[PDB]
Amino acid sequence: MQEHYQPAAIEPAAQKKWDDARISNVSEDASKPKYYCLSMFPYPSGKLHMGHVRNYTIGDVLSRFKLLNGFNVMQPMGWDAFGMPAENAAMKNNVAPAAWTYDNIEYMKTQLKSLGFAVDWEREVATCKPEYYRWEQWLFTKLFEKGIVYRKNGTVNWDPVDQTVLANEQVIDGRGWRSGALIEKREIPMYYFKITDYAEELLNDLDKLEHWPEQVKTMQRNWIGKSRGMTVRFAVSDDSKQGLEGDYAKFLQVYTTRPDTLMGATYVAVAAEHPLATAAAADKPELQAFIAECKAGSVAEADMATMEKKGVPTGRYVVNPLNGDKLEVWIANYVLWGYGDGAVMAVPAHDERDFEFAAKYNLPKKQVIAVGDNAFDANRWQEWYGDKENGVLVNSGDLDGLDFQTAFDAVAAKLQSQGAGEPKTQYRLRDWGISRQRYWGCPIPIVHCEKCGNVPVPADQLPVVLPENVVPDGMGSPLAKMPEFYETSCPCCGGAAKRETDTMDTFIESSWYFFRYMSPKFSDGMVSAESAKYWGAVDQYIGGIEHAILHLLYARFFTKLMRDEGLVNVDEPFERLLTQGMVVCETYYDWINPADVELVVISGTEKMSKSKNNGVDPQELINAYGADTARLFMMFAAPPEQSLEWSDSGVEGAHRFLRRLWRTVYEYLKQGGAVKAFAGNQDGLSKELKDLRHKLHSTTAKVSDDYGRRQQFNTAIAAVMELLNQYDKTDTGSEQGRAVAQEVLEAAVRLLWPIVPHICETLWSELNGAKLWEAGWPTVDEAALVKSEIEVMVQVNGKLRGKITVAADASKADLEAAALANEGAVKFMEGKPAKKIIVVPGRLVNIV
Ligand SMILES: Nc1ncnc2c1ncn2[C@@H]1O[C@H](COP(=O)(O)OP(=O)(O)OP(=O)(O)O)[C@@H](O)[C@H]1O
Ligand SMILES: Nc1ncnc2c1ncn2[C@@H]1O[C@H](COP(=O)(O)OP(=O)(O)OP(=O)(O)O)[C@@H](O)[C@H]1O
Ligand SMILES: [Mg+2]
Ligand SMILES: [Zn+2]
Repeated sequence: MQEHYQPAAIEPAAQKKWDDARISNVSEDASKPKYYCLSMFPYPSGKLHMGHVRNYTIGDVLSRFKLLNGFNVMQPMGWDAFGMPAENAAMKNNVAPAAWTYDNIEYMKTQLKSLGFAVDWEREVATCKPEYYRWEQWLFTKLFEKGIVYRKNGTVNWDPVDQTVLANEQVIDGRGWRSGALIEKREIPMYYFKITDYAEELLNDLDKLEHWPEQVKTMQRNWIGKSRGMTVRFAVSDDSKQGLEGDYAKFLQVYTTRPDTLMGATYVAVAAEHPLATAAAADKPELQAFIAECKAGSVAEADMATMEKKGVPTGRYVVNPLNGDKLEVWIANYVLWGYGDGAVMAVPAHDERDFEFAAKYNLPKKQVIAVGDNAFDANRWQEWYGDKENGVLVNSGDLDGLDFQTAFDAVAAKLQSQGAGEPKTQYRLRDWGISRQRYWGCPIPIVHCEKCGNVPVPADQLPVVLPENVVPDGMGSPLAKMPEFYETSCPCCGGAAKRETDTMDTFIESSWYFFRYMSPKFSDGMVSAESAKYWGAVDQYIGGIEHAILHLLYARFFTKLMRDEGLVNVDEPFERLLTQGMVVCETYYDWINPADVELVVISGTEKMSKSKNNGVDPQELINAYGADTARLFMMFAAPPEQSLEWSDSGVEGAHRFLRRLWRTVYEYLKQGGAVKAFAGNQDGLSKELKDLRHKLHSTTAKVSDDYGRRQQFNTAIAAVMELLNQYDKTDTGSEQGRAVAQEVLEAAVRLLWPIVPHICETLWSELNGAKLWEAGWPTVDEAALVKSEIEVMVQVNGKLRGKITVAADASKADLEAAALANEGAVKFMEGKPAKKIIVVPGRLVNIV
């Protein structure tokens, strides 16, 4: 063993040893319990940064822990390769997105290999290969014929100068980002997943996820946005039907989640696109001006809550079906056409939005709910006005005295009897729009034939291959300008036809990649039945909380779709979620990387990302310090969920601890070479050695619980540091001394192998000839945790009457119980009671 830690030498050697042993290349091996640990796969940026290092070290720590415990661990890696960044790089450098992607992939892969992750590279996938995306094309065609995927007109942001559809992210203040021209809203045919059909399942199955963070479930529930409410019809008055056609002539239908307050309705509001708004504005130019100002606004909720709520009265009137009141209709900019009925009732006494609306326009407020003796101020909004759990109805006829749920059900039966309403469930969830007017994505397997309609490509003809010899320009999809791509024959009649030129939402690739990892060379289906049966679901998923919504929702949706097609047999893809805090670092700029700088403006610490260029290249850190220093620093600097600050001092600390670990083992074996680790009965060991073994086996139980239950790796490292501290203060020079030292060192390097496997692998080989992964995770010797018994003097009225042997963990009540039963106290207390029993732990007990 060389004297000095040399990571540049030992880290490649260790990586080659694990590779030749194929410990990370796994099969569906029934002889071993499976563990599937997945980290969210990366987009091929070109270069990884410390955030990716942190995410993937965390996944590798968990994988290696389960490995050492005997599990058949699958930890796969791959590339989320489709999307816009490659298209922007293509426009900049005049290269094909495919070429730019594969070059970024090869570089990032070597970056990952040099960090020493225990990754099954034989299961590697790149989502832009036809071998991958043919299967989401396949599932598209299968769902299309079931109607679960359908084609429908939807609205998009059209830029009339760049001649391209824009996302909302690139429409700033109503104009194009790179053009500034005023955007048109156009309706074009597009494809959708009918995800609303699965809303109840996506909501209820969250209860099955007993090991998910509660907030992630809460975010999923809020996004789906289920509500149980009431459809309520208000009859149109006799005088207010002019211009109304159809059902809109007879009643105004609204949706409310507070039907218990229907007696308190004072006005009603419709969306600017509602038929009643259109009829009233026929001769009112102010209503036309208002309608037009609403239609020229974002229904985006990011602007809806921060929007000033405005309305104008229509002069039209409807009748409340419960109390008979005639209420005026208002047009309001907050009523969204498309959600529910596009019309609402307003109860300003018990809904905050309605309260502010009615205050501005002096519209009436009628109290119908009371919470105790709380006083109702028509001019001041109190938070209990909207209390739904502790309230009771008021001014509501025969509904007086009921609580929310009882009133809800009474209104339900009342309205159904009068035919003016019924219970209804709504969801904020909309269907999932699939179509993108972009080149670098999965082609949509549809053919358009003027005879047969829009026809899916037969499975025998899949994939529809995306041509890779293409350099996008920024002025529209190249696919729609490539007749050699879109000109085809119809698969149903054989006539001349046109391929769909839109591509798929790149969320689709990451919605099932975790199943493809189970059998990524399988060419007869998305995933083989045998491999899906063996691997089941993902045991552990590690990735940022920013994806806790759409990505997770889509992945759970696809899981259920694939289950329904009989491809997998689980309801949920991810059993546990770990979402790691972001790594942050200072900024400089005109955005500059901090590596390029020496101690440009020096702005404020902020998350590492490509947008402000503050991403620190791990390759610089590995060249300077080694992979193990990188991994240790990230695992030690903070709990995984907490944010991590880049610190060169933190790197220096990690490296010097690795030297301390090296120095310890080398010094130990300089002083006499390897011996058999201490094992077995420890009676007869010196107090100092018994205490080091107590520290050792306490450290083992603590590290095991921090890896396996708490997932807090910083404290696990601190515990092993305390073990080494006690080791350093223990004389291990004797023959039993050396045996315990060997046992300590053999445990320490196994305990840290998940964090820093390169140094631990090399150190282990110098301590012990067995294979580290066969010796397995260190076990707890519980005999080593029993401290020694004490002798306690039993006194009666002060005079010593007996002695007792109690444990070193015995409470003051064990001492008191043991003292009263000692045969010396019994025959000197004279059957009298104890007026007081003074207990001094470890010394004596005295009964008074
Ligand atoms: N098209 C619409 N545009 C705007 N508001 C609407 C629309 N349809 C219904 N509403 C109003 O939204 C209210 C609540 O609907 P929503 O789906 O937001 O439930 P919620 O936020 O869970 O309810 P709550 O306010 O009790 O917490 C209904 O009472 C109704 O007054
Ligand atoms: N600064 C950071 N600190 C910690 N983890 C990070 C950081 N930046 C990214 N990650 C994590 O690294 C993983 C890769 O994220 P990234 O945004 O690069 O790609 P992605 O998940 O494929 O999505 P997209 O296609 O939008 O880029 C995620 O789990 C993310 O949470
Ligand atoms: Mg369960
Ligand atoms: Zn045809």
